[PDB]
Amino acid sequence: MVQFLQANQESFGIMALASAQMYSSFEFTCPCLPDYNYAYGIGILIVPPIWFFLLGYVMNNNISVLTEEWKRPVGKDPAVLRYMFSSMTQRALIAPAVWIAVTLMDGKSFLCAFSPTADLSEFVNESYQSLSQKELLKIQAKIPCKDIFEEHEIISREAATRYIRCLSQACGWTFLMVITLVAFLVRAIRTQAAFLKTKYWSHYIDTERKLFDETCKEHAKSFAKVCIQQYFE
Amino acid sequence: MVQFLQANQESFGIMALASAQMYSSFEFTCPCLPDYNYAYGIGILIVPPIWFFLLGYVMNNNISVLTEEWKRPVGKDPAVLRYMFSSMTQRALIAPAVWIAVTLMDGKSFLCAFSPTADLSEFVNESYQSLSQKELLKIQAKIPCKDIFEEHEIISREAATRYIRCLSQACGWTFLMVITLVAFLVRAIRTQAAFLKTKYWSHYIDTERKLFDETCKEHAKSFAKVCIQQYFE
Amino acid sequence: MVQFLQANQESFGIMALASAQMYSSFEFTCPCLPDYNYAYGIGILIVPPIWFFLLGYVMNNNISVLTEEWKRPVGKDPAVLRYMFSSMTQRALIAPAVWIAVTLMDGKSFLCAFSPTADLSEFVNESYQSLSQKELLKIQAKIPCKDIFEEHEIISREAATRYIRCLSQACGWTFLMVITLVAFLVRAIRTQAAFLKTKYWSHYIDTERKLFDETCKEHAKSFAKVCIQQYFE
Amino acid sequence: MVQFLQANQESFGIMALASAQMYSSFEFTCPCLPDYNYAYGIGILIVPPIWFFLLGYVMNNNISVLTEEWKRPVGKDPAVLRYMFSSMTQRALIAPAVWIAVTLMDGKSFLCAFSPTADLSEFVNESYQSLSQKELLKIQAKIPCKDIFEEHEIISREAATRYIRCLSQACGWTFLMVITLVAFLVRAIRTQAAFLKTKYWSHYIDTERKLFDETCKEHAKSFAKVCIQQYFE
Amino acid sequence: MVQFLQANQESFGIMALASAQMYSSFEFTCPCLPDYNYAYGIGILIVPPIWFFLLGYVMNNNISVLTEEWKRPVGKDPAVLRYMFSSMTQRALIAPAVWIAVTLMDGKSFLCAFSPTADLSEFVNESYQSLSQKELLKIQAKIPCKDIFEEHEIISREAATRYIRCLSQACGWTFLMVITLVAFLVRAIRTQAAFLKTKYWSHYIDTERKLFDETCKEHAKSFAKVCIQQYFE
Amino acid sequence: MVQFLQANQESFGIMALASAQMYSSFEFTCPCLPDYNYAYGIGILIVPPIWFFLLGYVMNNNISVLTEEWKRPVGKDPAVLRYMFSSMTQRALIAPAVWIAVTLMDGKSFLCAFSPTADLSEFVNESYQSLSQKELLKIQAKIPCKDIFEEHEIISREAATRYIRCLSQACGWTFLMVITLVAFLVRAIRTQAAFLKTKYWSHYIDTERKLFDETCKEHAKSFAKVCIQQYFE
Amino acid sequence: MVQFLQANQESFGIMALASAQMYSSFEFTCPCLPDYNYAYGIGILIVPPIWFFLLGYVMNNNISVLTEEWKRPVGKDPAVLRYMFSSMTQRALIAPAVWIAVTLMDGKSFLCAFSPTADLSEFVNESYQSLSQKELLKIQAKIPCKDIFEEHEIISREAATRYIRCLSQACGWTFLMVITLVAFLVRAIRTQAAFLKTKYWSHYIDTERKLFDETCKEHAKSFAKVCIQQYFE
Ligand SMILES: *[C@@H]1O[C@H](CO)[C@@H](O)[C@H](O)[C@H]1NC(C)=O
Ligand SMILES: *[C@@H]1O[C@H](CO)[C@@H](O)[C@H](O)[C@H]1NC(C)=O
Ligand SMILES: *[C@@H]1O[C@H](CO)[C@@H](O)[C@H](O)[C@H]1NC(C)=O
Ligand SMILES: *[C@@H]1O[C@H](CO)[C@@H](O)[C@H](O)[C@H]1NC(C)=O
Ligand SMILES: *[C@@H]1O[C@H](CO)[C@@H](O)[C@H](O)[C@H]1NC(C)=O
Ligand SMILES: *[C@@H]1O[C@H](CO)[C@@H](O)[C@H](O)[C@H]1NC(C)=O
Ligand SMILES: *[C@@H]1O[C@H](CO)[C@@H](O)[C@H](O)[C@H]1NC(C)=O
Repeated sequence: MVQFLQANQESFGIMALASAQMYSSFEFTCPCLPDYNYAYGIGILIVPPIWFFLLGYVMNNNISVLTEEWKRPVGKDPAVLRYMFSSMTQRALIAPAVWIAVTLMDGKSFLCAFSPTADLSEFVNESYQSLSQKELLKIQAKIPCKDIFEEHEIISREAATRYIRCLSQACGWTFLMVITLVAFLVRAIRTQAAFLKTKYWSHYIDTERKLFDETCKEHAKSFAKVCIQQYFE
Repeated sequence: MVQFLQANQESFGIMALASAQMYSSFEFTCPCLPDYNYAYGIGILIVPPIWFFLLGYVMNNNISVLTEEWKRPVGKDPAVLRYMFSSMTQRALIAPAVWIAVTLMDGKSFLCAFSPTADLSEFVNESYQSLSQKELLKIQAKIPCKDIFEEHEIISREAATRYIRCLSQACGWTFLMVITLVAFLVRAIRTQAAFLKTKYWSHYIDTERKLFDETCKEHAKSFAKVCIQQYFE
Repeated sequence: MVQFLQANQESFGIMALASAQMYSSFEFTCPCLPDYNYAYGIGILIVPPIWFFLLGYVMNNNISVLTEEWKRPVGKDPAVLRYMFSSMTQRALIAPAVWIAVTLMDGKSFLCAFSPTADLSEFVNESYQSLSQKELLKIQAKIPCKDIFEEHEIISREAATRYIRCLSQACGWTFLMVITLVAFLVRAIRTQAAFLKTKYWSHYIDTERKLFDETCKEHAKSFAKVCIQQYFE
Repeated sequence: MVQFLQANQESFGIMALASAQMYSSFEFTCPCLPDYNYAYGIGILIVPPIWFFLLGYVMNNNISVLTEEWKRPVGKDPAVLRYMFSSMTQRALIAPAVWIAVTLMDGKSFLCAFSPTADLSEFVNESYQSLSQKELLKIQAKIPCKDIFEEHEIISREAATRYIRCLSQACGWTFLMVITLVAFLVRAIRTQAAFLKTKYWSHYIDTERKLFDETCKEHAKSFAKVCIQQYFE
Repeated sequence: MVQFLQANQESFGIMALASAQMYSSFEFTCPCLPDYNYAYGIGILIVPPIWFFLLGYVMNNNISVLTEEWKRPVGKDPAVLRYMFSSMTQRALIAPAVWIAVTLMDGKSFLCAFSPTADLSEFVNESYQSLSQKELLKIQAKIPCKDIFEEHEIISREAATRYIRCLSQACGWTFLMVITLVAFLVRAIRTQAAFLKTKYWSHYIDTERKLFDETCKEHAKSFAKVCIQQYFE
Repeated sequence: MVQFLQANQESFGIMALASAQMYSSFEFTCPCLPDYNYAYGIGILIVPPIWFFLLGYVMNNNISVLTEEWKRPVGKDPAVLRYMFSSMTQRALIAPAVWIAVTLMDGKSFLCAFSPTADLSEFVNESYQSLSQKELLKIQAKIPCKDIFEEHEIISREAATRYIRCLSQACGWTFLMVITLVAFLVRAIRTQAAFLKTKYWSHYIDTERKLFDETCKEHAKSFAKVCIQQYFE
Repeated sequence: MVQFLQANQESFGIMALASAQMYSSFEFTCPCLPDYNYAYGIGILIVPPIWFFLLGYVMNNNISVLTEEWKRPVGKDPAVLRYMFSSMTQRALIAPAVWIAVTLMDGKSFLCAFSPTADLSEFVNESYQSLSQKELLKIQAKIPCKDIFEEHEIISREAATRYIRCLSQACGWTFLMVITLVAFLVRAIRTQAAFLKTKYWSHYIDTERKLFDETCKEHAKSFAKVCIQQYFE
């Protein structure tokens, strides 16, 4: 909370804090069922970033012109469309990456998902060191559920929890490193004139809108003054 | 809380935070009665978005002109009325969608509603695996009520709670995805001149109001100066 | 708390947050007596909105002119008085409505009031299913008092509490819907020239006050400069 | 706390929040002694508003001129003194009223004061329904002291607490209503030229101070420039 | 905390909130020893206000000129020195008064100090109603120490605590009233020309500093422009 | 939290608060396994600063020109590249240093890492003063895990925790001192003309961008005005 | 926390709040070992102020010129170097003093340090009034460690804690008084022309930097306009 606010202050690239806060304000609840744990985990991992990607796409006020150009046979930039589309895509990819990083550093989804299948043989008590893995499926399935796990005589819930959480944090750090390296290479490589042409078209849109609102003002002023004569009368 | 404030800061499309905060500051209380659970759940789900829709309609300062035009036989735009009405409607639909999304991601209403009817056969203890569903109605009815559920010997309250809550979260995510796709398609499709005409009428209203207040100022200045002569005397 | 602050930020129609915060910062205490519960409940429900109505009336800086006009036989607007008075009244009605809505959504007053009389026959234990209603008066009277209700062997306090609270929330939602519909109809119906005339009189008041303060400034400047001569001496 | 800050934001008539916050940040401690309870209660009720009244008097920057005029036999306004003095008094009365309202709505002082004398015959256990009122004095005296009241076998502390607190809240609401009605009548009745004369004298003071500081500036500039010649040397 | 921030907002006379916050953020620890309780109490009461007085003296940026004038045999105001010195002193006295008021309203220091000596004969159990006062010294000495007082069989710690705390609050209120009355009389009595002369000297200092910085600017501009010629080269 | 916000306010050199807050908002979880404790500790110590270094590199908007110059055989500054590259590097080194300092002052990583190997012979109970170090490996491995350490009969967890934490704090203070001394020497030694040349190139970039956007504006204005003629038609 | 923020608001001399907040956000951990307690205490007392002193030295943007002048045989002020160096030193001394004051008023370091050596003969139980001081070393060593001190049958931890904490607070108050007196004397004594000369050199630096950036702007504008011709082409 305090951190997201601080990030916002620094900013004062905004959907990042939106995703972070939405994750922190989300009631994560592992169903703790052997048939659905994997589904729920991978779902929390995969669906929200997809939705964030779409949301980033729609909130961009120039998708309309992209569709317009992709529609015509030959429209009134042979390639700036590529450039502006790729810039929009790059802008959009921030929130899903942030969501994945956050949900991995906090090993909740990983714990929910890989709890039933993973091998925890050093954690299972030595007494029940020999029993059908189908029962261990049901048992380990309840591991991320504090109020439900009632087999302290068999498995230490806390040890396994810390184990899988460390695994998740390691994966999250590797993911962050890979993303940072890719971003570094991209900025170190990248296409010049298209940027100037899009700057031109942007300034064109701005001056068109401002001229239009000004001429609307001045042309409505005449009508206003004509009709306000009776208003005094 | 911290999240809503952050969203407001980002904004600095406002009723969204209003709806979110109103939900968070709402004492949700499932009656935990077999005759009314469904009613209360679906009510909390359906009524508040309807009220929010109406509220969005009334708070818009141009509904009056819409009624005026819909009233006359032929008024002084043959179709911009369609356009401005649809834009108002689109502006209004935000808050109900936000309310539904929030109340689904937090599986409270879903839990209250579908608790008595849904089949929880893996959760009911094996001892009472055979008993009239009418008794299970009363029993499962109390599931969302922590302080009231006194049948731990029959059903695990926590397991069923997590189950139905995961179901609710899944439904909420699907709803969010569908809404986002629909919004994407709408922005990718959509009617051009009507926008310019409404821009014209807006500028007309603005210049009319400003000219009126200025002429009121200048015409009252004469009276003020005439009457202030005795004020010095 | 966080919500009221957010509402204030959105605003930046102010007494609404005042009423909400005053309710949240109010020590509601049901006397839990069969003779006074009804009185206290309906009082908390009815008196504060009346006081808020009066407060809204007095804080409006143009009530004086309303009294002045209502006093004279024929004063220097034959009907704008109706208009400005009704606008003041409409401005004033916000806070009482907000108070009623808030105190109904939180079923405290309803619980305190209708606890002794209402019939709770499914909640009373089956053992004491037959006993004089006068004793049940005293017993149910203590229901909203956690620290005082000492008859768990007779009535479940929590079940009845949730029941009556759901009733209160339903009533509050119906009230909100009715108020919203009425507001929608009012804005959809409503008297034109009176608005312009009141705008004129307002601008007149403004220019009169500004001209008066300016002439006071300039006429006191002479005296100031005359007397400051000795100040240097 | 959150409420006082919100009130301050609305304001952005300031001593009101000062009094409210000072009450909230005050360690109220009922001595729980039959000889002093009444004294302490009425003291907390009466002394702080008197001090607030005095504080409002002194903080007003024009009390000096009031004393100056009340001192002379005939000073250089035959009656604006009445007007400005009454306006200062009205400004001052806010904080004491706020303090009384707050301390009554929270029935602490009332409870401390009227605990030993008031008749609580329905609350005293039936076993000790007959015993000298002098002992009940000592006993009921300890009622507002949670950690000290050790006679649960005789009197329910919570029931009596709620009772007297409801009484206090009722008295506070009546007080608020009376004050609001009086304010409404005052604004509906009230003396015109004195206001303009005080506006004149205020503008006179302002222009005198500004002319004085400006002439000080310009007359010191000469000296500054004369002495800065050696400063370069 | 919330109150100090509100006071700061109102202000936006600053050391007052500094003293208040420093008191609230101070680990008050009564040594609970018969030989040192009095010392510690009176010390916390007396030393911090003295230090605050000194701090107010030093932070004032015109003490230097006061020393300069008090040093010379006859300096370049025969009495404004009295005036500015007294105004500085008055400005300085705020923080010590605030500290004393705060530390008295919260009867901690009073409790620590007057615990061993004061007579608590109604609080001491009747069994030990006769024992050497030297033992009662040690016992009552531990009264302000919750974790240390182990004589519940002899003295009620809470009753005596409330007693002495009420005494402290009474003393604090009397102190506040006396200070307010003195301030009222001072403002109602008070020396005119000295104020204008100090206003003159202040404006002189301001214009001297501004002229000096401006002439430094302009005279360094020449050097800057002369040396920047090679900078381009 | 409160501290990071205060630092941000002081700033209003920003990644420092980012790193601090990210550490505070990080679920540190020592796997408490003899095979992985060292790995996890040193990883939390080493990886995040590396990632922060990379992040500082990429976020700098002039890495592109550095790559461009390092790419060409001879580009259009023979050495300012060294200067700007070193300044970027210096700017980048802040966040890793801050992270290391923070994670050392809070002896979590140190405790997790050096728990299994370090010799705690004064802390191990005297009964088990003679047992294979391989068992002590497993035992001491669980020391940073409160919920897991179940050998209070062998080792005091708290004593060893405080011991290793003091060691970590000492190391952190030495690190801070060394870094501060190095920074002092660097600022006391350091290359002059390169700074002016980079200032020149920066101003060049600024004026180029501003001239380009202005000429885009003016050249699009013609098109806008040409096409807005039909817009009125 | 709230206090530091308030201080920052008052300020809006900044490292003071930095030091205060850093102390409050520091995990103080007394090793509770007879061999190291003294070391840790005096270290926390002495090292951080030294580091703060160095930090204040380096953060000052004019240390470079001080080194430059101290380096040359005879540089281009025969004594303003003394003046600016002393002013920098005075600016730097704030944070260490603040740190010492804070860490003394909260008697943590004092308690950790002087616990093993100090004589607590009135606190040690009378049974063990005769035993080798070497054992009391180990015992009293654990006094500042709540979770570790297991000799309630020998020494009251709380009494000794309060004792040593009062000692620390007394020392802190004396330190504050001495520092305030020294500051008062310094301001009352203090070297005039050097201040004006440093003001001159500061204004010189400012105008040089501004002239340089302006000439860079204007000289790069020509190149920008020359190269933007092809940009339109
Ligand atoms: C293993 O199980 C036995 C009994 O089955 C129990 O006594 C023992 O404490 C268990 N050990 C662990 C580590 O769970
Ligand atoms: C099922 O019921 C039996 C007795 O009816 C009880 O002993 C057992 O613990 C119950 N099991 C569960 C899972 O509720
Ligand atoms: C009803 O009362 C009987 C005894 O009077 C008690 O044993 C039983 O638990 C009670 N049931 C409820 C639901 O209160
Ligand atoms: C009244 O006193 C009797 C014994 O004196 C006790 O058993 C009973 O519970 C008391 N009742 C109340 C309501 O205090
Ligand atoms: C007084 O002391 C006796 C025994 O010495 C004890 O039983 C009694 O409760 C005490 N009373 C009080 C009020 O402390
Ligand atoms: C050491 O172990 C013995 C038994 O093995 C136990 O009684 C004693 O309390 C232990 N001492 C410590 C300091 O752990
Ligand atoms: C002193 O020690 C004895 C036994 O050694 C114990 O009974 C007594 O309570 C102790 N007193 C204190 C004040 O620790």
